[PDB]
Amino acid sequence: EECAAYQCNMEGCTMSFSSEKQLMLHKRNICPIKGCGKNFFSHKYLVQHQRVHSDDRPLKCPWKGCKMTFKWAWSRTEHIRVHTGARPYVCAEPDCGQTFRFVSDFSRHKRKTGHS
Ligand SMILES: [Zn+2]
Ligand SMILES: [Zn+2]
Ligand SMILES: [Zn+2]
Ligand SMILES: [Zn+2]
Repeated sequence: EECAAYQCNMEGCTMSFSSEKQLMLHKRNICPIKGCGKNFFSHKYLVQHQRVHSDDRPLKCPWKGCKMTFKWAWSRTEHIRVHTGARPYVCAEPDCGQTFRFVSDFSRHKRKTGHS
């Protein structure tokens, strides 16, 4: 529990450990995952790396029949548009008329072409 766990006091960190030993190793920027052993120059590099080990996708698609899962809410929201058929981003150029499901596709289109 909280009482027994050892919390990290680095700014922005939300990690905790089963022992003071593993907290001390964590403060030396050693990966928390068994068998990895990678060390990092800063605490920011460590936290970013740990995410690569995780296959956790907590957010389930709400569309009945769909078994897809997502790490981030924005990714899930973008995905749901596949089911609804929504194309929110419409090109403003006069003879284009092109639509896009994701903003990154719309941004890529505006960069690739010279469109408003
Ligand atoms: Zn930490
Ligand atoms: Zn690692
Ligand atoms: Zn879905
Ligand atoms: Zn366009």
